[PDB]
Amino acid sequence: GIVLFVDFDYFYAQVEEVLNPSLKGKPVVVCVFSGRFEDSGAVATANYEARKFGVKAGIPIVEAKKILPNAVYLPMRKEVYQQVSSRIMNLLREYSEKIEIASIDEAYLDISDKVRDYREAYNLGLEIKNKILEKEKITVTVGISKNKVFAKIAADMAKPNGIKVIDDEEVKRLIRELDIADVPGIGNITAEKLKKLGINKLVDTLSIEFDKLKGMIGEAKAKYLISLARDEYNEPIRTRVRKSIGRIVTMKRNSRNLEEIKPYLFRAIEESYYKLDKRIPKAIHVVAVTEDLDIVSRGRTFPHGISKETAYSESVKLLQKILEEDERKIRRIGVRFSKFI
DNA sequence: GTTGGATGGTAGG
DNA sequence: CTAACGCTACCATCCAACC
Ligand SMILES: Nc1nc2c(ncn2[C@H]2C[C@H](O)[C@@H](COP(=O)(O)OP(=O)(O)OP(=O)(O)O)O2)c(=O)[nH]1
Ligand SMILES: [Ca+2]
Ligand SMILES: [Ca+2]
Ligand SMILES: [Ca+2]
Repeated sequence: GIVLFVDFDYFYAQVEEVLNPSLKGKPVVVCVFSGRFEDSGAVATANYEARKFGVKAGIPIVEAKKILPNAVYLPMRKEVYQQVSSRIMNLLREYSEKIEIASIDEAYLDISDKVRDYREAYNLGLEIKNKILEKEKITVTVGISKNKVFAKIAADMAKPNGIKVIDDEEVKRLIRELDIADVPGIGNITAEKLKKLGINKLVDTLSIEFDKLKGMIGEAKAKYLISLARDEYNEPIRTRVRKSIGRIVTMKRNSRNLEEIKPYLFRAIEESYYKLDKRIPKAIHVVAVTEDLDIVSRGRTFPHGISKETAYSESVKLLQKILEEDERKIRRIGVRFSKFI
């Protein structure tokens, strides 16, 4: 088969610039103000202008504003952005029907039936790039491979604003060359676990017995790599099924007091149930971010579905349960619904 | 023991 | 208040209850 992974470039920022052309060419940091103090927040993302100075997603604003104070600091609007993503998705659905929407800014089409070889595959790659450009004035990165995984690595190499194929000549090359941290699904804990065993490339994993591999990075991780390294990896594109919908929010100051904490919780619950839409969940989870940034979960499942009124009375139970079993304060709190019908 | 739950980890550049 | 927002998938661990 043939997969055509597609990730939009510096998404949220590039939407702001589509809506505000004067921003083009300047640094633009899309932010997430928590309003605990002035400019308490986080950078959601920043255009490649601003990245050159090291303002990258995840860092604090106040720190970003050091690095670049004169850059254009816009606030995150998730709803403006989804609408776009949604519009762009329905263009991608012109080309293939089999489309998997991995994230807010990326998808895999299975263009197997639509093309006979990479040449054509790529040519469609250029076609997508252009329509999205003419229709939505956004620039994307196309990545093409025989499977999902190499599709992704392809477009890691490619981005920004680039198309990039990985034929077999290649795949088999990278299996004995590409360093193992570049394999998606392989973070840092895995990075260390693997270096310990002297495993730096996919090729290393069929010169080592399965059974140790399992007892060091887990079974599920092992088999996958082994598969990839044998190049027998066939894990097909298939429609998303949102398995959970959550929301967690930040408090003006940290707290242990239920009266202090409740109004925030209830906001997330309202916002969560609205996200849900038609879906009915079997399980709730109150989630806490502690003062020193541990993440603390408490949940329950029900045999039957969870009404909104159930969710309110229940969340508070769990929140007390949290307050009980850990003595720390709370920076953020929220809920996460799961196990739909 | 054999699942399906409860809690946490790792990763998503 | 003094830095760390926001979102989801999936796997591993401990463990409690039916074959
Ligand atoms: N709130 C928040 N949003 C994020 C975070 N990371 C990513 N996002 C949102 C904003 C991004 O524009 C979008 C997609 O992220 P990507 O991984 O694809 O990178 P991005 O789109 O910013 O540009 P990319 O080509 O890497 O350069 O998702 C994060 O840490 N926090
Ligand atoms: Ca992107
Ligand atoms: Ca992405
Ligand atoms: Ca990695």
